[PDB]
Formats: sequence, structure tokens, C-alpha cells
Amino acid sequence: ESDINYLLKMALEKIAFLPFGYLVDQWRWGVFSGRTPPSRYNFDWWYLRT
Amino acid sequence: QPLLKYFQPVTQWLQEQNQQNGEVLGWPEYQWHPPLPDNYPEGIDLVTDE
Ligand SMILES: *[C@@H]1O[C@H](CO)[C@@H](O[C@@H]2O[C@H](CO)[C@@H](O)[C@H](O)[C@H]2NC(C)=O)[C@H](O)[C@H]1NC(C)=O
Repeated sequence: ESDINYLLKMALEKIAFLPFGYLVDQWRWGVFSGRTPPSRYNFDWWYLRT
Repeated sequence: QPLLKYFQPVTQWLQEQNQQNGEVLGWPEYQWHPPLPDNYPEGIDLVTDE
């Protein structure tokens, strides 16, 4: 029981972050390459977030 | 380029008309969705033509 408590404590910061890190650079790659023009910054951002 | 050259007169007229009407090109507010018509499932056979 203590091990599950500790593992859920750890997974709230080491697993909830994995979508974020990939999302951040993926968006910036799209912006740099030209696939996200300045008229689609928020559209693509929130598409990646969801 | 040939496609844009072919449609040059219509696109010039459209640009002039949009600038005169003061429209914003593109669709900001990408989240907007039209509201459901009142009593939609059962009020479909009503004439609303001008
Ligand atoms: C984007 O949405 C924002 C927030 O809803 C809009 O700002 C509001 O615009 C309405 C309509 O003019 C105003 O009544 C509100 O007072 C505005 N709120 C604020 C905090 O400024 C904004 O106009 C929208 N932008 C575009 C380009 O559609």
C-alpha cells in the first residue's frame, strides 16, 4: 500500500508531464517550419493541448 | 501562379468588395459553433424563406 501511494505520488509529476514536453517542442517545430502561420498559433496550440 | 493569374479579375473584385465592406479575412474565433434552433427535432417543416 505504501508503494502504491509513493508510485502515484511520483506518477503525478513524471507521467502527467510527458504529454506536455512533446507537445511544446512539436508546436514550436510546426511554427518554425511554416505549418502554423501567425493566424493559427492558438488554433494549433489548443489542438495539441486537447 | 497560373491559377491565380486566371482568376485575377474576380479576385481583384473580391478584394475590393471585402475591403469596402470591412471584412476580416479568415476565421478567428475558431471555437464558435452555431446554436441549435428552437424545438429543432420537431419544427423542421416551417417556411422561413423571405
Ligand atoms: C476574441 O475573444 C475575446 C474574448 O471573448 C474578445 O474580446 C471581447 O470582445 C467582445 C466583442 O467585442 C467585447 O464585448 C469584450 O469586452 C471583449 N473582451 C475583452 C476582455 O477584451 C475578442 O474581441 C475576440 N477577438 C476576435 C479577433 O474575434
